[PDB]
Amino acid sequence: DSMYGFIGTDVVLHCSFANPLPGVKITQVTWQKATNGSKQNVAIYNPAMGVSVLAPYRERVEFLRPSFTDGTIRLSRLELEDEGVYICEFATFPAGNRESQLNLTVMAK
Amino acid sequence: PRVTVYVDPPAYPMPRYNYTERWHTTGPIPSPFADGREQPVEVRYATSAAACDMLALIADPQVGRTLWEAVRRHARAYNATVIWYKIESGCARPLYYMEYTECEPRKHFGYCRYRTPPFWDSFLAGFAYPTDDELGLIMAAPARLVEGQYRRALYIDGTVAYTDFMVSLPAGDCWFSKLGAARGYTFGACFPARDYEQKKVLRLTYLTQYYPQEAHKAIVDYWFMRHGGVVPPYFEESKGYEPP
Ligand SMILES: *[C@@H]1O[C@H](CO)[C@@H](O)[C@H](O)[C@H]1NC(C)=O
Repeated sequence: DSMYGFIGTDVVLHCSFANPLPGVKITQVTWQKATNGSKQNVAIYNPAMGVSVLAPYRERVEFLRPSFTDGTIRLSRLELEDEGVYICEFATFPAGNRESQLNLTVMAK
Repeated sequence: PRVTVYVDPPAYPMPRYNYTERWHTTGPIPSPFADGREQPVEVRYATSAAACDMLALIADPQVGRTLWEAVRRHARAYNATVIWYKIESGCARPLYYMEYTECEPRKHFGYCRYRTPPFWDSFLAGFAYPTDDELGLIMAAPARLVEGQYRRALYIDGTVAYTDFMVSLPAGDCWFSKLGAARGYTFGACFPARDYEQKKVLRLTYLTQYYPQEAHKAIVDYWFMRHGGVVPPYFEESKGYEPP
């Protein structure tokens, strides 16, 4: 999947877990951004322990409707360096982690 | 080869004892590189006779003596940190970080009032987990690319001790070994010594807070035995000499 947004804009990165398997426990959701490729965490949502946004995103990223099965965020005031692959990972037990990716491309205006 | 089989699902295990878990903490991981003036860090060797074996990185660090010494200083508590790294030419990938605070020196290691969740390299955590004493590592059917040099750094009551493990996997990939996602992505990034020194290697930025040891063990064992792996009841200490 691919997204496009112009500099200065806000953009909504979708991430949901469906259909949660019966017997699978979900523990947290995490967004990562991949470089060359060497992942860094963007934001973490742990339903029990709360949210954490990592620099350089600390004011520009917010979970919209955070829950066990939703990690959708709004990435605000896009910059060129925000371009790249974004990975959303659910930590689950006993079956391990489940991911989805999206290429984001930021455009000049 | 080459089929999944049915395994009773493991229960999510309760914590062994009562502690507070500190979430969403961060901090610069320190360099795994010592000054060249110092004597070589001790080296152990770990290898598998077969590609679908489990492989242990174990080297008893005599942590009880360190804790006995704190008791005789009548210390109330000690702190500890456990860190692992993959060492490559000029750089190291951080693999594991676990912080223990306000621990009881008259108990076995790790009886602490606070703990972080263990911070992991996501990829390593898919097939590897700490030993029961949390000072070694068990790898389940590791892929051949896991070969290399693994450094354990133990910070215990202010002492710091390094141990290197040379992992060799001549039997090749196991048919069900984890190889990573796309393309090709396996371990997190290898950082220069300078990056560690400049406090750039923030644990919350580059590693994943994950399940405590016994739950982590339950996930990997479940995955391992569903692919026909057998969990040995014990592992022997890793050896100080090279394999035949
Ligand atoms: C353990 O760490 C805390 C801060 O994390 C510090 O205030 C305390 O003095 C340390 N205790 C020992 C025994 O080193």
